[PDB]
Amino acid sequence: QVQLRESGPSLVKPSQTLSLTCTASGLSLSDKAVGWVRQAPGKALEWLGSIDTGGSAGYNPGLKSRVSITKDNSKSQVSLSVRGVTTEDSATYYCTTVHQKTQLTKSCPDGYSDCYGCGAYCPYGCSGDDCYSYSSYGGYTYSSYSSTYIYEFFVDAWGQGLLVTVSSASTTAPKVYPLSSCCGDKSSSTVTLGCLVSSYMPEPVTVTWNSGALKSGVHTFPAVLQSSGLYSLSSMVTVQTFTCNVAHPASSTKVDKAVEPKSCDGS
Amino acid sequence: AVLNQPSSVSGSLGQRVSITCSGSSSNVGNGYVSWYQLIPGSAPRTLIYGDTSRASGVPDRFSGSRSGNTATLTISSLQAEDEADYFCASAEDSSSNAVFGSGTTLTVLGQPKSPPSVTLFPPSTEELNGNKATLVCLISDFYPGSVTVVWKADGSTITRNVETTRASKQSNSKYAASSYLSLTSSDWKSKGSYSCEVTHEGSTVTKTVKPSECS
Repeated sequence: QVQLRESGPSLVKPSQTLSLTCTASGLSLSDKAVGWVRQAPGKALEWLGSIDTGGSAGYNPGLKSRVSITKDNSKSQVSLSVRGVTTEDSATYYCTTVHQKTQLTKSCPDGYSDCYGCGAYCPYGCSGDDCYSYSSYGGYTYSSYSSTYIYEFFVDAWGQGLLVTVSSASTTAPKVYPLSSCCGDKSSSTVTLGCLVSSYMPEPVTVTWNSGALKSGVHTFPAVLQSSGLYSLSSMVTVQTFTCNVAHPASSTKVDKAVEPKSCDGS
Repeated sequence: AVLNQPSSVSGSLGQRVSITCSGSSSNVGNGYVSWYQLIPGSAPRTLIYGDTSRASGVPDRFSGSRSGNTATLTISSLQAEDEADYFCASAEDSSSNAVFGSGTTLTVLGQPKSPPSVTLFPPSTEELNGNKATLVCLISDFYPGSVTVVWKADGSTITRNVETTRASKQSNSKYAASSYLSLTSSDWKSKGSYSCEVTHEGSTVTKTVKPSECS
């Protein structure tokens, strides 16, 4: 089993150094390096580097001058540093476990077949060597295996990822307003409640209901962006108490907002 | 530096599709190629490693193969949840120097039409205390993923201070969106009714709130 979790600031200023931390845990960590992969908004996945059990770090050649990857085994953490960041470095950053291995591979030389897979046509000399070839000029010739290195790579496990925005602009924490249907609304046995997370920047925010205990019937929507430069999103529940938990990491703000259906009482 | 994939590919529900990854002798020609699936708003999932080996928990409908400097991912018996971005990857020269493919967006054709579900929320008493009113239209469960939104008050169409999201992928591989009408407190109370009209594949779904009866 594997557990990978990224931590670090969601907002970094240009020319500063982006620093992230991955807390890794699990028996499936062994035999694997811990790597960092990022994906900018419209771009493909981009490899940053990794550090292996041997304690050595390898990097994407295009980013080696700006990237540094270390590990703290006393904390079971692996760190990522990106110096002199620009808006090009705004991305979602993934902590990963990585398989990397150079493997010696034996194959028959050009034009030769394997003496193990010739069925009933194997020449008698196959008993002395690995491969064989035939030409009507010189008949059967023989040869040993050629040796080549095969470089194996694949990401095994992925973390949830963490969004980092490179910008010189400041933050704005959101206001949380309750969402409840009008009193003059045509009624049903289903109640729709929600939370309006209003006028924040930058992304992201997360929403849970009743500290995660309530999940079925919960639908959280991606944010809209206004002319002011501020984001807004809403989360609704369809069905007790109802508290929406809003977190805005860039401003270090968490908000708990209890939501009630409209009393329609005169109260 | 890049492994060339087609930008987008489409396939029919219940049929097969193939995504290609073409490179050179240094990467794909090396003979160890991996594939990954990325559903938006979800952690990437490894599907294939070493050309043909399927990662744990990946069904046999997914299949990897390679011929020279071009690897292909093949998905059979396509389902709605296979809609995602697919990336190939390979090592080049070094085993700690990875190159990723440019990515391919997969669309699964032939799924049933689904009308949108609409909920219209009025502004809260707390917000109106600040002399501002945000009407919130929440739109969920529509395929294909494209809707046009229209706001009306007392029969007249409103274009001012309307901001609508693009459709985004839900957990059930359907689409969701939202629209916001920003008003002053006096604008909110000055009309008999507001409406959010969501049109999808030529059909319109409407919800309506009445300020004076909202309490």
